[PDB]
Amino acid sequence: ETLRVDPTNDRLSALVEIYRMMRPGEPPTREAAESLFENLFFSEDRYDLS
Amino acid sequence: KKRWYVVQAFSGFEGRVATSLREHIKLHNMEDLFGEVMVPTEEKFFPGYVLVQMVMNDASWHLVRSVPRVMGFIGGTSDRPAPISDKEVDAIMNRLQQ
Amino acid sequence: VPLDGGRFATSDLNDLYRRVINRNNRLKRLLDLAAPDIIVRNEKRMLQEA
DNA sequence: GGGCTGGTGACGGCGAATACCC
DNA sequence: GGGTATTCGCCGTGTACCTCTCGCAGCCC
RNA sequence: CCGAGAGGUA
Repeated sequence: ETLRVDPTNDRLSALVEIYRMMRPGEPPTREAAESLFENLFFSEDRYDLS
Repeated sequence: KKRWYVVQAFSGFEGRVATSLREHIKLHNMEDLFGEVMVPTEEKFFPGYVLVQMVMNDASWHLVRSVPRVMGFIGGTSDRPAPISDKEVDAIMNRLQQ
Repeated sequence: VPLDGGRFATSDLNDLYRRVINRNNRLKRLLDLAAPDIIVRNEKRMLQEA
């Protein structure tokens, strides 16, 4: 049911929608979406469980 | 053809914003996508706005907003921000010349 | 109020009125010297928000 | 010497603003 | 083109009193 | 002699 509510279809559209829910109302770019989603959870700088 | 745009900075750090903007241009070497950077001055209007000769790609837009101490462009919308005008650029250059 | 240290920790109202008068004087000067209309739209937005 | 410049453990009620469905 | 349903923001949460500390940096004009 | 923040009495 979750995948039936999804409008997205590939990696790029998902990264665009996540970049759009983070910072509202601005043009996304594939480099900016990759950089944001790698700096949310997957970087030693901005994310750190102890 | 490169048209003009208005950038808002933290008012007071404007010369440092202009220098950092020129340096980010010569770092990310989009040299064919930037013409000048104006901060006009009388013996200082405009109080906190930086004029940029530019073109509009989303890469150059992210470049100017990734320059530090820059809030954003000032236009009708944030998708396609707004250039100003022909005669308005000519009058600003007129009073800068005068 | 004086705090007996050579300085005045001001009340919040004088800060607010000072912000409105700063922004209004800058808007009078920008309507004086024929600023481009995008900048006076931004300046009026700032005055409304102050 | 000094001017001025911009977090992420509260919960219920309630009414206004969408929403969807026919 | 309305009749019910779900979201979204606001409004609100006891009274007196006592003691203490601390209240805007930056900076190159 | 105003506001915060902390503590305490009933």
